[PDB]
Amino acid sequence: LQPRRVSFRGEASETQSPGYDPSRPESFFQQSFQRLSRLGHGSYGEVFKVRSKEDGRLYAVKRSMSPFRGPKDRARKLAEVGSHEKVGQHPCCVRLEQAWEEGGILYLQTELCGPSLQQHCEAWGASLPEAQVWGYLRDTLLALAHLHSQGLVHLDVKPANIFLGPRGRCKLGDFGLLVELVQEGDPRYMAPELLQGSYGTAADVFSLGLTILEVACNMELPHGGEGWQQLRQGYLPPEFTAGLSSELRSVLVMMLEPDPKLRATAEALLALPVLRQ
Ligand SMILES: Nc1c(-c2ccc(F)c3[nH]ncc23)c2ncc(Cl)cc2[nH]c1=O
Repeated sequence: LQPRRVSFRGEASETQSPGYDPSRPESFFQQSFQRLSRLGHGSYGEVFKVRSKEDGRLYAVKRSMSPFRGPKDRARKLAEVGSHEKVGQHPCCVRLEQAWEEGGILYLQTELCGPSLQQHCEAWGASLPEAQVWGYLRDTLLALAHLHSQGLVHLDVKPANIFLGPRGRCKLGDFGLLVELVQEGDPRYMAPELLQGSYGTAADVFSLGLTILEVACNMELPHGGEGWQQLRQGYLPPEFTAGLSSELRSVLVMMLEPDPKLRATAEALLALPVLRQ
C-alpha cells in the first residue's frame, strides 16, 4: 500500500521522508509523525497535534474517518486541498503544508496554531473580554478580505473554524466548504440570502457577525425557528447585547445587514476607525 501525495501549488515539498520504510506495515502517518495529542474529533475524523519525525516541527494533521466510499466521496474530501491551494499563503489563514491519501484515508498536514475559537470560549466560561474579541474580529476580517479579493467564499465561518495562534491572534481555517465564485452550511451562522440561493462574499461577513455575537455575548445561536428569524431582520436581540459597547454593536449591525447588496465588505469594515491596526 502506498501513500499518494495530493499535489497542490504551494506545498513547499515535492518528495516520502527518509524515515518512511515502504516495506513496513505501519501507515505513512504512523512512521513519519510523533502523535502528541488529539485536538478534536467528529464524524469527519480526527485532528492530531504531531511532531514530524523528519524535522521535529509541530504540525496539525487531520485524517478522515473511513475509507473513500466512492469517487464522489473522494472528490468531496479532496476538494478541501484544492481550497487551500486557492487561498494560498496569508498570515491570517491556516497554511496547508502537504496532503496525501493512503488506504482510502485523506490526511491534511497544516501549521499548528492552537485551539479553535470554540474550544477557547468553552475554557474561558464567560463572555470574552471585548478587547480579545476585537482582535479576533480584525484577524478574521483580514482573512476574509484575502479570500474575497480572490473571488473565494468560505461559507463556513464559525468559532469551530477559527484557530488561535500566539499573542492573541487567530487564523481562519477549515476550507472544506469554500467555493470560488456548494454544500450544506451551518444554519446557525447562515446569511439570510443563502436561503433564497444567493451566494456571494457577503455571506461570510454575516457569518462572522453572528460568530462575533456568539463569543462576545456567550449566547447560543438558534438553528431555526422564530429566534433564527429574529437575527436576520437587521436588529440585535436586546438581552445579550446589553454588555456590548456602542462601537461593537455598531459594527455588528453593519455586518448583520440582511440585504447583501448593502452589507459592508471586509475591506470596508477594516477601514473603519474602530478596526484600525
Ligand atoms: N491547524 C489546526 C487545525 C487544522 C488541522 C487540519 C486541517 F486540515 C485544518 N484546516 N484548518 C484548520 C486545520 C485544527 N483542527 C481542529 C482543531 Cl480542534 C484544532 C486545530 N488546530 C490547528 O491549529
